Formats: sequence, structure tokens, C-alpha cells
Amino acid sequence: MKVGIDAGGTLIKIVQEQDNQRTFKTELTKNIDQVVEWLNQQQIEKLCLTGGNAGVIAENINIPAQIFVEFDAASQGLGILLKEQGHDLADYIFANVGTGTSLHYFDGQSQRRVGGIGTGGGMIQGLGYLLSQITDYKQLTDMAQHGDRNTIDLKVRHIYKDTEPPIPGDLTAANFGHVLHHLDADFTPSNKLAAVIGVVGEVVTTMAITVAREFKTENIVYIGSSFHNNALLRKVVEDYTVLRGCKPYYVENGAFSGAIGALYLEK
Amino acid sequence: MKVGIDAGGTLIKIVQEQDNQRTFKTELTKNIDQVVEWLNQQQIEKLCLTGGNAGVIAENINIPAQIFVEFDAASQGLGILLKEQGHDLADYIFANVGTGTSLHYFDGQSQRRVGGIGTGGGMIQGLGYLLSQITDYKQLTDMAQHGDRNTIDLKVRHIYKDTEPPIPGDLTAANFGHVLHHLDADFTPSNKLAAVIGVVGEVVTTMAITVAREFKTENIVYIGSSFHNNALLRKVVEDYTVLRGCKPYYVENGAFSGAIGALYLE
Ligand SMILES: Nc1ncnc2c1ncn2[C@@H]1O[C@H](COP(=O)(O)OP(=O)(O)O)[C@@H](O)[C@H]1O
Ligand SMILES: Nc1ncnc2c1ncn2[C@@H]1O[C@H](COP(=O)(O)OP(=O)(O)O)[C@@H](O)[C@H]1O
Repeated sequence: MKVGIDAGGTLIKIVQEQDNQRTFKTELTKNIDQVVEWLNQQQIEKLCLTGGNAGVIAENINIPAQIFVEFDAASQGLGILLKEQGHDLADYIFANVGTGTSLHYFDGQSQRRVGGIGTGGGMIQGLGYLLSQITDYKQLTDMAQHGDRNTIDLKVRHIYKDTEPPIPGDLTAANFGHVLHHLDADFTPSNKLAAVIGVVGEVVTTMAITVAREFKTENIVYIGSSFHNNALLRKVVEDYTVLRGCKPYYVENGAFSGAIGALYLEK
Repeated sequence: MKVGIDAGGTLIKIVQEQDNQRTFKTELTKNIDQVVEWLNQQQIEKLCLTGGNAGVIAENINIPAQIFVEFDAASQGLGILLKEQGHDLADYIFANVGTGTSLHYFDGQSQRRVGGIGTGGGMIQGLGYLLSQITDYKQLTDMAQHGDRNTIDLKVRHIYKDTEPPIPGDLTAANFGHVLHHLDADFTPSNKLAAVIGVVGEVVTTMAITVAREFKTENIVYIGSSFHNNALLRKVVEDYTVLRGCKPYYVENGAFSGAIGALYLE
């Protein structure tokens, strides 16, 4: 009975491994007390921890547990998941889009943190609440899917008008930039929520394509729970990566890269 | 009288020049018709245009005018201003933070667009209105200055708690990340406004420090009107640039590097 736990700022990713049988459990960081209660209830052969609140679990647990650096764990697990899903990538940039975004570069041997930004899921949830007053994650993300950004976001062509723009006119010039041109029109909580996800997506992708260029790689692997139930963010990210001449990748159970990695670093 | 005009998405920057003494005019893009009216009533030896709405002016004007690419003009006017103010920088990343942000690299000869982002002044104004129903620029920018982001932004140390973080704990982990931990506390339009400027600043600086590393340079020059009346954004940007081992620079009349550039170009 082997168990790996990535206790982040928002979600706790549990990976149970029994006689070559993987289980993917996901409880909130908000309800960490219930995760410790559960863990205490059973004998685990080897326990491996990673992420922010990994110490919290370690303190309140009455069982020994090894602790690993999330940056190294995420990379390990991603390697495992990519080759399992038939991806043989020599090099790549991997974006861990969690509460906040952590940018890494993998050179076929090891990872290196090459950047990070505070535009992740925590912003989708945070700014999402201030613009819709919705606290439920599913509800917020689902609401956002068919929202219109035309009245909210400003495009390059809107500034350049008839004039030939020096970069693609369809591109977003200014996020929320159109808001003051549409003071008459009602800003729907859907339209507004779409625009939050749009800016978060565009920032993560811009940062990701920049370091992909820097470390001379065309492969970008996107991981983290921010992608769960948010198909709009996935398309926002995916479409821009392609437009920036890069190859986007989404791994199944990629938000468990951390947790999986913890199990395969001890041995 | 030689005149340069950078007609952007939000502001029109006019720099008129008459015998080594300059004039720095600002008129809104909203009131472009008034700018054309004035120019038609002005005795201009040489007219140079740049930016988004440069064509609009050129069409409605009854005087010929040379049109230049803003990416090249900005670079030109910036170097004139840089040198004049005693900055002799070999190489430098320059961020033109206007309605939207554009990122360039200057190799002691010419510039190259190396990035861009939709997180500029247009976002401060746009998201600023949705979070405060304030349309007045000055008002929006002055309210933000005395705003607290503790209840709004999430820091690395908040996630890592007592555990030693793998990057500085004081750093912003997630913008608006704290909002759901403070649902009890009611979010002041000033606290909210500082968070908008904070994220805009942090995105521009992160992107700027990344390309500064990429094109092997430590100098970062920040320009655009987004810095006007917004001391908070300036400090947000300035402090992070330094923390990332880079040299930040703010040039006097930097938001005119486009209208200056246009004059001294061909
Ligand atoms: N059930 C959920 N509850 C809360 N946030 C969720 C949920 N599913 C996905 N998310 C998203 O995932 C983000 C956290 O990402 P995650 O990869 O788990 O990061 P961390 O490891 O820092 O907790 C949240 O900010 C939110 O966008
Ligand atoms: N009086 C003002 N009214 C509106 N915006 C202003 C004003 N002064 C400065 N700004 C700021 O400058 C930004 C535009 O910057 P600017 O350098 O003119 O770029 P652009 O060329 O895209 O117009 C605005 O979005 C706003 O944040």
C-alpha cells in the first residue's frame, strides 16, 4: 500500500498504488483535516508528500512520511504520465497551472524552474468571485464557458482600425480594454467570467511560449487542476500555443504529476 | 514648426518642435476630431505620424504626413530621450505599457519585438471599472494608491505555511488568490483597485525580466501613459525588476517616445 500526496494551496491530490492499481483521489486544501483523519485510519507501506501544505499533513499525522520538493516531483510524475500515454518528447516546457503558475524546462534528463506567474486557478476563483459573486468552482467555470468577450476585451484591429497593424489584428491588445467603450451594454457575469479565464490563459501561454523560445523547444506540456472542468481555458491556451508556433500537450491525470512523482523518488 | 503624433488606442501624444524647445501635448483618442481640427489650423513644416489611429488623422487632414511603424518610432524617440537624460545603455529591454503592453529588445543599433501582452493601462481602466464603477482615470488611479492587497493576493508563504518555500515566501503566488479566504471581509474598491494594478504590474515585470534574461541584458526601460498618476504601478514594477536582479529605468516624457521618434525618423 503506497500513497503519494500533493497538498497544494487549493487542492490535495492523492494517488493510491495497490499491487499495480492506481487510484486518483482529490479533496480540497480547505478540508485538509478530513485528509489527515482518513490517512490516520489505515496502514500505508510507504507515504510520500509534496507541495505547500505537505508539512501540515506531516505534523498532524501519526505515521512516518517522506517529504519531497514539488518542482522535482511534478517533473518525475510528468515523465511517467507522458511515456505511459505514448509521448516520446526529447525536451519540453511544462506549465504547472495550479493556484498560481510555475514554469519549468525539462532537457530529457532533469527540470529547472525557468519562471512563474500569479495568474492561475487562484485568480480564476478569486477575480471570478469579485466579478460574479459565485463561490462554487464547477458553477463558476461552467458559467464562463459560453460567455462572450467582444464587449469586454480589446483587439489589435480595434486600435489600428483601417491602418495595417504590425502584429496580427485578431490578437488581444488589451484585456478588459473594451469595457469603457461598452458602458451602455450590461456586463453579464458569464461575459465577465469568460474574460478572466481569457486573460489568465493568454498570460500563462505568453509566458510558456516565451521560455519555450528561450530554451529552444517547441513542446509545451500543460498540467494542474486549473484545466479540470474549464474547457474554455484549455482552448484559450491550446489555440494561442499553436498560433505561437508551439506544440501544446495535455496529459491525462496531469494534475497528479506532483503526487505520482513523490512515490517514484523515494525508490 | 515640426510635429510628431502617436495616436494610440486611448491617448494621442503630440510633440511639437520649434527651434530646440519642445511641447508635450496629450489629448484623448476619444477627441481625435479636435486634434485634426487643430492640426489643420497649424503651420507645420514637417508632419510625422505613428500608432493605431495615425491613419485616421492622415485621412481627415488637409496637409501631407509621413507614416511610421510605432515599434520603430517608440525605439527612436526613447533613445533620443535616454541619451538626453544621461542614459548611455548598450542594450536594453523596453516595455511600452500603453492600453496594452508590447515588449522590445534594443541591441545598440535597432529594436526587435520579442513579446507582448494584453495586461496594460486598458486593463487598469477596464477591470478597474468592473470592480469600482469609476470611469475617471485620475480618480481610479488615486483611489488605488491607498489600497491594501493582503486580503486579495495570495503569497508563496501562505501556501507553504511553516514549511521552507522553494522560492521567496514574500512573492505573490496567486493574484486574487486570497479573495476566497476573506469572504467575511468586504473588499474595498481601493483594495480591489490595488490588486488590478498589482497583477498588471507583476505580469509586465515578469515578462520583461524573462526576455531581459533571454536577450542577455540587465537593463529594462518602462514607458507609456499607464505610469501617469499611478505611482503604485511604478513601485510594483520597479521593486520587482530590482528583486529579479535587473536595472529598471523610467524616462522623462517616455510616453512620448513614439511622437518624438516619428519626427527624428526616415
Ligand atoms: N474541485 C475544485 N475545487 C477547487 N479548485 C478546483 C477544483 N478543481 C479544479 N480547481 C482549480 O484548480 C486550482 C488549483 O490547482 P492545483 O493544481 O490543485 O494547485 P495546488 O497544487 O497549488 O493546490 C484552483 O485554483 C481552481 O482553479
Ligand atoms: N488622462 C488619462 N486618461 C486615460 N488614461 C490615461 C490618462 N493618463 C494616462 N492614462 C493611462 O495611459 C494608458 C494608455 O497609455 P498610452 O501610452 O497612451 O498607450 P496607447 O498608445 O495604447 O494609447 C491608459 O489606458 C491609462 O492607464
